[PDB]
Amino acid sequence: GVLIECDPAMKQFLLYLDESNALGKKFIIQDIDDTHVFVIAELVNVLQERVGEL
Amino acid sequence: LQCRNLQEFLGGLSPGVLDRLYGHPATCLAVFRELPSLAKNWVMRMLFLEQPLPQAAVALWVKKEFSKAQEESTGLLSGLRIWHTQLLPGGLQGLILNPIFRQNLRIALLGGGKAWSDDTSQLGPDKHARDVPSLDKYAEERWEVVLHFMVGSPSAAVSQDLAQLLSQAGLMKSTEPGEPPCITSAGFQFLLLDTPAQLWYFMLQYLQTAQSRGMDLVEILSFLFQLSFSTLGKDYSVEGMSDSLLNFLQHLREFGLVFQRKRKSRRYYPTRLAINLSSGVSGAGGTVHQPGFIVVETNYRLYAYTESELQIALIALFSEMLYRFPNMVVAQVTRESVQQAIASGITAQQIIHFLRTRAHPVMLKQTPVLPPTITDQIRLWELERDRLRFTEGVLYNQFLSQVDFELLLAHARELGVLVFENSAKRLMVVTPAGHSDVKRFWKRQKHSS
Amino acid sequence: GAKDYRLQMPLKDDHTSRPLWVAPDGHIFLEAFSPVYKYAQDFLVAIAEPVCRPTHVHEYKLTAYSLYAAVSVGLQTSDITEYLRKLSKTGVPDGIMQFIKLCTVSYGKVKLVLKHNRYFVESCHPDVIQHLLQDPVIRECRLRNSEEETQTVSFEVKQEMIEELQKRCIHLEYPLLAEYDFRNDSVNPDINIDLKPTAVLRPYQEKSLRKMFGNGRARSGVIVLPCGAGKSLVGVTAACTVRKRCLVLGNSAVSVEQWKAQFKMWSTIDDSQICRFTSDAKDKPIGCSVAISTYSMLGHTTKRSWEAERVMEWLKTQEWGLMILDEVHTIPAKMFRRVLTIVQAHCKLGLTATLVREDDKIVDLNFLIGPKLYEANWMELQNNGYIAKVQCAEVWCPMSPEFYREYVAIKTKKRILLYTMNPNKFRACQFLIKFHERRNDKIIVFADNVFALKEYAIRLNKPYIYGPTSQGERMQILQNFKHNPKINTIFISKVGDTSFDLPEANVLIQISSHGGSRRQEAQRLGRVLRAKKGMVAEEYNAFFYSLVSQDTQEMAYSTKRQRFLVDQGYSFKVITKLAGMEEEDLAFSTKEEQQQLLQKVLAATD
Amino acid sequence: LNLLVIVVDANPIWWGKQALKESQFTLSKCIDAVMVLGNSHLFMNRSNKLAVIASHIQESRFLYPGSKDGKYEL
Repeated sequence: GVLIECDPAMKQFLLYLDESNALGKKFIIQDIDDTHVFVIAELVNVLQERVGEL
Repeated sequence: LQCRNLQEFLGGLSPGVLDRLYGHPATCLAVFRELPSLAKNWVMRMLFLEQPLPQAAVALWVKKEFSKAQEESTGLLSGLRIWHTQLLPGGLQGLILNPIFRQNLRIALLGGGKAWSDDTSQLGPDKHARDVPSLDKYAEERWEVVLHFMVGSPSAAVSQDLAQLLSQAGLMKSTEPGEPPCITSAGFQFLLLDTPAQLWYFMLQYLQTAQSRGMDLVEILSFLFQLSFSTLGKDYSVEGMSDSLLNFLQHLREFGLVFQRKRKSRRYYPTRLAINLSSGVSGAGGTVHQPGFIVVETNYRLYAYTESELQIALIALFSEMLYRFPNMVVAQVTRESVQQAIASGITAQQIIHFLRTRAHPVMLKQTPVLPPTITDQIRLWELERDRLRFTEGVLYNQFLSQVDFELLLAHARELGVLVFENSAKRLMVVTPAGHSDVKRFWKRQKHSS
Repeated sequence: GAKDYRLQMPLKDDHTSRPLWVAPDGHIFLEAFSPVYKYAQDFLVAIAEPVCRPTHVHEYKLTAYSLYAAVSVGLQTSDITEYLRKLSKTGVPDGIMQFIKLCTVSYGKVKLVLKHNRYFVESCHPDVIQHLLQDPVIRECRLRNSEEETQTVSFEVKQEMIEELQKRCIHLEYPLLAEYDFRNDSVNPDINIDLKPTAVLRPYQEKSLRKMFGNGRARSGVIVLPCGAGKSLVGVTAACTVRKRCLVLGNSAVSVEQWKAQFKMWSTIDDSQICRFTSDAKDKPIGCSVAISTYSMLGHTTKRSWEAERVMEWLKTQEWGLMILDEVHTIPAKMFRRVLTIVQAHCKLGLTATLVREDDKIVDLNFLIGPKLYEANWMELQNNGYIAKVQCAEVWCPMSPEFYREYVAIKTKKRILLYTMNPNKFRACQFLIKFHERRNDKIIVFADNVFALKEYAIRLNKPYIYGPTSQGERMQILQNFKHNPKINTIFISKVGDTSFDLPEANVLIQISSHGGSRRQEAQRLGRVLRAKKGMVAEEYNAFFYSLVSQDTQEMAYSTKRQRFLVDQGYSFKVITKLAGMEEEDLAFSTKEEQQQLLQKVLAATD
Repeated sequence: LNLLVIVVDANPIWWGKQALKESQFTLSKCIDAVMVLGNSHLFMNRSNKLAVIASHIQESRFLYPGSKDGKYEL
């Protein structure tokens, strides 16, 4: 997978997109801890526009 | 950019080569004055001597409190092939200066068998003698032409050996066959650097590829260190130089570090860029080259008191610009301007040191640069992409027994294919690059049972 | 991407000893480090409307309106253009001198004259009044059905088109300059009022009254001067100096007691010519002229007759009309029209410390209320003993993940009540109180909502005040922080008012920065944050923090506050990490207590 | 920046008795050790300064105040 280090209060931000996006089967494939998540490789550049909204 | 300080390149030089570089007294004085004061006084102590002194006397010449600051001088003499170690006929490891180095220092202090480098047959006030502020002007013109060439102006007077050098050092990448010279991110980081740091980075990446044109590192570095220990006023001659030295000196004329008069002439003028060639820092409040000119106020507001298209382009790199008056430019450091400098790649210690370098003299006693709000904020921006970071991998599950999973964690950690571990759920991420080695180990462990 | 003004603006050889830089879209830059800064400051205060006042180089702007007021004071074209030539490092362009001509050549295209309480319109030459009577709208609301003045053509104007006449003469580009004849209004007789020498006076206040009265005649206009810092003193002094009479109206209830305290010791009007139409009094309106009303909050129709009917009758007779307006950045489009309708005033008075009024770009109520008469130097006001040494420092707290998940789902106003309260901010809000509890300083947490600040004080056992309370209850609680020296906290709300006094103490905070009090907060920073002592020492002591959530779309207002704080001379900085909040005996330490708050906030009615 | 000021006691009577002694050590090696110390002091750093005075019996005359030898011309 793709290791992504983030904030514990921000981990659930990417989880809401998993239950909303209907592109693939599941966005988040594995959750290590509150500061480490995994992902199919393709939405870091898209999140840079979403972060402005966030 | 690491500062060699006549040490990093000199360290690890070939054994045959080390003896050779000290074969002129200029190099022996030039390596002598670089030394720390302990090693300085020890070489000048042991110079007039033919016996390998034991290690006990060298350790026993120093007062007790200073042993922490002592072994650096001894180790620096030893690694730089001055002190080669000999043996007193018992077990006392004798120490003796390299007789090439020692003989040529004694030639540098006393009478000698060679006849030095400086030369003049008899040419008085020279035909078109050049003036010292005009040498300053020539330095500014030529090196700003190279900097405009990197920026990409219509002033592209580079004579295409220098452009090939800029492409070879990793600065201006040529891509898409048809002469469209770009700038690499190393070129942007090269632009925001100090002028002696820029020229010394030129000389380091120029001699990094010195295996190309029949060049040798030794004679070129001796000529560089011969340039930067020269005087603007007194004039030099060329007789006593090889033809590859002539090619390097006219390529150096293209750099602008040396003002010739003619290509077939017998005279060079070492320019003000060539003297301040030194592996170091031009300052944190002011530069010997040019006085600072950027007033950075708390309004995130840059007041540049300098008319120059180059430095206007640099302030366009790490800021955004609003007013332009014939004496002054008014710019604002926006978050989005630095994040565009970040898009190329720019850490905002470059920005704060840039504004501290060009601090206007109405800022004398007006320190207000102690707290930078943007630097803490910039980590949070960088965090927007750090918040999602790319990689690849495989996960092993159905781990079972607890003490068996701890042994597998050391297999991927030693090979360097481990990313994240979890001892509470028995999960380990392994990169696909070493997947064929971890699985085999797991199979072996299973076989062992 | 940049304007080149190199060729329109001619270079000249005085790049060292001139303070201006005059860009042909009007914008004038000013060196505040040359020794001619006082004089160029004076010039551009009189002639330009300011844009930025930072530490080193200020930015002004020539508008048509500030040029019109510069003429109306009495500056000629030759003076303005001569000193723009004699103060600018770069020569004056063509568009600016063309537009200066088109605003300064004629002092008044249309002259409005008030005499015997008749609003005449006069001119020395009849052509403009001819063309003024040819306009269809001038035909519509002109007033029909009714020495020693050579070469003058005049016509009377009705009582209730004065606003419409001034606005139409703006739209026709034949504007009006207020003119009042004191001798003609002989009906209203002067009364003896004595100023007190012992009562203190201020240099800026003198400059303001010298801009108003000036050459003879009193003049309508807007004075923009500090509140909580002698704003009341300027108004009381002005009324006494003319000896003319007038009714003063404040929307806020406390204001009645604030303005009365300034003149209570200094004159004998309190027991001779006093009157109060508000707060249920009606003391001798029958002869006290000079009255204190509250804008258009009163009047009504049938409901209140007799006593409040006379609320607006005895003031228009014995008050010549020195109309007084206070805090008009909070008085939006609709109330200023009813002020000039119920009473006739020779001059218009503006007592507001803010810059822009009512925070509305599309509509400006500034000209029907008059020009900005003067702007005081906040650096001299703060470094003297007129306002507290406000030390601004924003505190950005991270957003809780348990409350951020529900923020996205609803675009209502419940998400605001949810976004506003964060356990990460509550721990910081309690830390700031504990940081000032040991320093027993006057600290009050401000929340912009109905009862958001009510729960913030009951959970930790502290008093609190807000809007819908009681007049008798807040009368004693307000004295429990300044009049009575008892150290205590309390949570208040917007209350649509400012409380200011003589007590020396300071300290205040902000939770929400997106609500309805996200406009008066600007002026609330100056009225609340006062000095510790009378003529305070140069050193600082007062603190001012702000709690702003992260990743909650709140920076839209947190950015606009930076433009106002740099003009007040206050020190502004950003502190995103308190560094010491975790190592402190606070609440919500575990994650179990923060989860129980989610079941209560969502349960709350929306 | 340093300043060594050597003072050599050039007593002609004493060094005359030393040179009639027919020893190894005469005035020539004295003044040569003086000059090697002086060139060493100028040699240790660029900024160093040198001045060499010779006290005679009746006068304090200073001694101190291309590269054929191969030493620095200065």
